[PDB]
Amino acid sequence: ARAKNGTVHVARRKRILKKTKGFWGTKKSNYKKAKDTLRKGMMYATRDRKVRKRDFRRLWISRISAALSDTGVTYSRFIEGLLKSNIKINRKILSNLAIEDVEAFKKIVLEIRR
Amino acid sequence: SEVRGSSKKPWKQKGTGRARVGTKRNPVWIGGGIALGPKPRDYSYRLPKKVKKLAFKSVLSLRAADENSFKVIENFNVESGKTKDLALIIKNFASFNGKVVILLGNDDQMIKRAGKNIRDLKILSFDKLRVVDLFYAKNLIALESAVNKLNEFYIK
Amino acid sequence: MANKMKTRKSAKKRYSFTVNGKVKYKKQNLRHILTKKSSKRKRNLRKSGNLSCFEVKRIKTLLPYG
RNA sequence: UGUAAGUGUAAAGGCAUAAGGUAGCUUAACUGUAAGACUGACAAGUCGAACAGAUACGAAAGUAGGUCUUAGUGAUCUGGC
RNA sequence: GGGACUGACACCUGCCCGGUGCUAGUAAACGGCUAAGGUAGCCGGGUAAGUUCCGACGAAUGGUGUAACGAUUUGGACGCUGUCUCAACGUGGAGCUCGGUGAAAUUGAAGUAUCGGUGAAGAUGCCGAUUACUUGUGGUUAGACGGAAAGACCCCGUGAACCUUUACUAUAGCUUGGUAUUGAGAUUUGAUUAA
RNA sequence: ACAUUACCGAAGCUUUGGAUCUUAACGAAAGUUAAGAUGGUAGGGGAGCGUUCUGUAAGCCAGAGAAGUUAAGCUGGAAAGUUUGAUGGAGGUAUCAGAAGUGAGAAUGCAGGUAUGAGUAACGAAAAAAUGGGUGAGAUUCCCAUUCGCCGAAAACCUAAGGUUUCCUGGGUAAAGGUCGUCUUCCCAGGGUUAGUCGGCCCCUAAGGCAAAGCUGAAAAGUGUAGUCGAUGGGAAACGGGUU
RNA sequence: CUCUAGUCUGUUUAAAAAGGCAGGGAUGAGCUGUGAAUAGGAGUGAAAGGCUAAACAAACUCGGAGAUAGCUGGUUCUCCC
RNA sequence: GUCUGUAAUAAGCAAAAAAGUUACAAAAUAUUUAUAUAGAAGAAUAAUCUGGAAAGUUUAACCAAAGAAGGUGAUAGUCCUGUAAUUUAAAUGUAAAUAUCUUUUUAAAAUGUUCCUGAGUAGGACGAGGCACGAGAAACCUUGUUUGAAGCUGGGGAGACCACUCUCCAAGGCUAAAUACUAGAAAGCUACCGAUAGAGAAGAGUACCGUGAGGGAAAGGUGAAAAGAACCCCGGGAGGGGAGUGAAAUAGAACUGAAACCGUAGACUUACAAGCAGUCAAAGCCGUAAUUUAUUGCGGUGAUGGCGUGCCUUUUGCAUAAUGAACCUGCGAGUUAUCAUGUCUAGCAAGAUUAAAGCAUAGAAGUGCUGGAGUCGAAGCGAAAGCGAGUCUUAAAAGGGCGAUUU
RNA sequence: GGAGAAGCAAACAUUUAUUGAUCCCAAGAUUACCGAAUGGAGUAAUCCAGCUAGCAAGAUGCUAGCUAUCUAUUAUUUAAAUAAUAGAGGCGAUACCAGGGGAAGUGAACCAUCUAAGUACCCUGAGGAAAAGAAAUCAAAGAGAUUCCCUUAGUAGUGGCGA
Repeated sequence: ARAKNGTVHVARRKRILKKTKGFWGTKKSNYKKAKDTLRKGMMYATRDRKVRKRDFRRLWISRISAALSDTGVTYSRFIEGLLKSNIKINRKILSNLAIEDVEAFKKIVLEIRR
Repeated sequence: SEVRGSSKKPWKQKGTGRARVGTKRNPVWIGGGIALGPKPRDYSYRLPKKVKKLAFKSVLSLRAADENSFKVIENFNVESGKTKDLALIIKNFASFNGKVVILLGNDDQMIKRAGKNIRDLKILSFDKLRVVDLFYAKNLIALESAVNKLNEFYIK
Repeated sequence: MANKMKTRKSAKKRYSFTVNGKVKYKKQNLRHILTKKSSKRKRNLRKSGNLSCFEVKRIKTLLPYG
């Protein structure tokens, strides 16, 4: 009834070290620094998983605005006409379209300007 | 208080630059005492007799429910006291390759000291039953003397 | 038996238990100067009372057996 | 003119039906009690119709369980009558 | 012989017995100066320029002088000088390089720039802006509210210890009375009880 | 500043996929649907993982490779869990149930190992070393020789107080010597201290201690006479030279 | 031969109280060797709250003792409401 | 029975009972397969496969009053030593029993007169302590200082005291067992420990520290067997490289050998840049699998972009320049015993339940009975007497307080 | 008890053991010096004797055997003095028991009563148990020595009626 067998702490540490492989300096091997950096990293991972949506939508908007710089339609007005003519296509889709097949996007814009 | 050593303060309270300490056998220190460790204690207790009796009835019913594992043999005795004879009798009856519990209606010292050495055998008199042995016995062999004595033993 | 909980004697001598929980006690202020106190006040102080339900748990701790 | 006067004692709230003032009688400045409440952590404190006995005053109905109300006070333990 | 007090020597050492000690008295007792109100005594010069210095409280817990003495304190003069204006040079041990041996305290890490602001209110880590090739060595500490010492000062804890007292409560010791140790005589000082 | 149409913009809202819980309905029940409700310290309630031992277990799995770190991959909503290899060469353990020395990231924690400062400060007094030769695998530091320097009312010599083989011969360099080392007060082996005249012992006493008896105190003892011990003291005897 | 004013080095020093310069005593209240006596609410103190085995406003060791702290610090796996 | 001789009684002798555990003391042997202290006997395996090694795999037995525990080259009932049930005592030690021996009664049932029946003692006064009881009404006992009795026609006690009554007979001295304890000895056990654990100590109060009293560590493991590496090469050696032993020599003074720490080699990135060092995107390079093959994934590196004030503790509030940690690995804190109360589970039920302890079997610190003394409910109210589904406050159920008739 | 043995581990070369070794047990012998240490003394392991016996005993020779003290009992005028035997000295049990001495840290959120507590510890005694033990008792019940348990019971009382 002594209950000592220390095959537990090494296990925790091995899992942590496995997840903290590529970190700089002593953060990849020492238990204390690895645990501190990992725990703040996972919280960053959660926050950033929610932020990636904002980041990508912002990118899509900027790409659309760039593809419209040619014509005389400010893309606020472009979204305007898009909704008003009842075209429910997506920001990601339009952004990708302006790169893959520019003439289809241009035709959409001609159609919006009505 | 029971580890050998003196109760002198190892060094002064203030000024040394070390963590404060009262005695060398501090439970924190290596080799020191042990805080909230085990001490001798009485683990025995006595259950209500009615509950104990009900448990006996229940385990006996649970064992007898199965036709094959529970068996009854006509009264016999090993008058020679040898072990060959008893072992032959078990190995004729028992089938589930494991614990075998024989029930007796008396204190037949010859059978008991003939069976004290069998591999997985437990000999029990009717009036000295043990619930653990009954519950874990995979073969249960009773004499009809034991059956009758159990009947008036637990009907009361 | 090595460690039977001791009753608080000074509390035993002042508290009493009713059958279903309430605590009976003797009111104070009827032990001393009494000429000035009004007669109806004294008459009410004579009759015994029951404690508020807020002290009953502590009292039950103080009187572990009674 | 209509309470600014005066209400033992501080001030406030009240007091014309005067709770102000005077006179006669008188001791309820009682006993056993109490429905129902306010205030309140508790311990405490306060109001109280009404009931029984004994009265006081008044013809009687009724009032009176001190002071117009709101401060004048001290638990428990111990001791004395 | 013991204790207290003063402190070579010289001139002096006064007043007060209420209070508190000691056995009405005692102050060369504690102390004071209504019990008694303190007796004796205790601007000039120096420098061009001097808050320093020199010359014009209190009487046996002592007052005022004093030759000699002092690793004592303070002022001034003479001589002498790197103390200073004012530093430079030289010498010796370290420091510098190499070879051998080889620490310490500190240490959450660090691909740690600055300025203007904000903020647990003095920013290496934030915002804006600016600067900056990478990495060492020899110097100097401006910062990292540097390291070292659970701040020594302040305050708190119904903390601890010591000391003092006309704080409280015990008590050594001292002292008084009674009694046991402890008997026999003589005498009148009485009280009480009756005659 | 006043007008018209907008857009961007949060973990809000809407939609998609999945999970738990409360309520309601359906269903024999299990559950299936509808509604909403789930930030959270103190603190309350509830549900699990994992470790060791015990019964299950004289069971099962292991030398054809147990336990343990160890590389990679995979599963579970979290605690985590188990497959293949390397290493390892001898015991672990399913299910159910019970019992705790039952889970560490810190207490200026304890113990051990190793970084950091850092090849940096020092390497211990400003009495000073230099050349040649010998020994040795190896010489600025050992030995020998010739110069120089230092102490010289000592840094010299002879005896105490103390140390206790540190002394001599021979051999050797793990460590230790603040470096090196053939050397050492280092290590190993062997050897070495001869008393009538020295110092003690001894016969005497100073201070002091013990102390029959006596006396005084709960005990244990405290005082203290006769005595007996107690040297740095007082008392018989030796000097020179040589030898290892 | 015994002492330490003044100054300096030193102060993660060679030394847990020295050394480098200097000064006082130096025939006496002298220095010192070798023995012995005084022990903790006590001793000793040419008198500074000093010393008594490098630390003394009550030595050290052991035991009571794991003393008591309204003070500080620490208190280890997970999920749901 | 002052001397002799008689009615009439003592001192010795037949006859019996006890005694070294109190009761009188001192022993000594025989005798007890009783015991303590050396011992003896002691059951029942062959083949096959893997492997250095079998006890194991597998196929078949045998023994068992012995399948308790160890060792045996990997895991043994049958290999060895032991184990069950039996059993060695010349000598020595400890126990009873029997006689011997020692001692005692060598007698009792029986009425009233006298003697004694425990003396500075019982008690009282004052000052203290022990009794659960602190002067409180304070008994009683011991006891220091003082005082001081009765003599069975008696005295002590019955919680101040008095009376009656009921008990007991002090001031002399012994007494085994039940009970406390284990430094230790032998035989055994463990939901006790396995080298920072366990006694401080697997090597010991040693090394070391202090004048002394005293304080006090750290250090276990080759291999199945040294079978300790002949010989050869480098080197002064050490050590290493070969050759051999061994299943293994990254088993060679040591098993499994991690983390912290120090390295080597290969791949990628980096010397115009202000990064709590991470996350979310992402070109290029390298490794790799598919898709007929250079575009998608598993990967390792990562230019560049966006976001981001380490952690713990403490505070109204901290990145704070408040506190704490050099790193890493071990060790390192709500436990146990009882009582109260609440809940859950199990059982019985107006009842529930035994504690100590005993017996039986076993040797198996069990568990089956025996054991009801005691406790909690079943009636409460009132200070109590006492009364009772009522009780108390009061002349009053007259109103309430505490109850209940619906446990 | 039977074939090895020369300790706790072997090594290196020497013997013993079947003539019964080694070893285990029982008994006996030997049993230096210090130590209760006891002839005196003393810095414990050592110097100084008195007497007797043997060493050629002898000039500080060696060896063996006696002379310490307290208490009880008598050989005497038990005090003094020796003589005679008998019982003790000290250690062990960092256990237990009896007698004597007797705190302090705490709690009472202080403290002075009280508590802790007859606790620790000191000292004097023996035993294997000790102490106590055969009613001038318990106590209002009819019991009958002493001691140790289960209950009575946290009850009866006590307590700056505070803890």
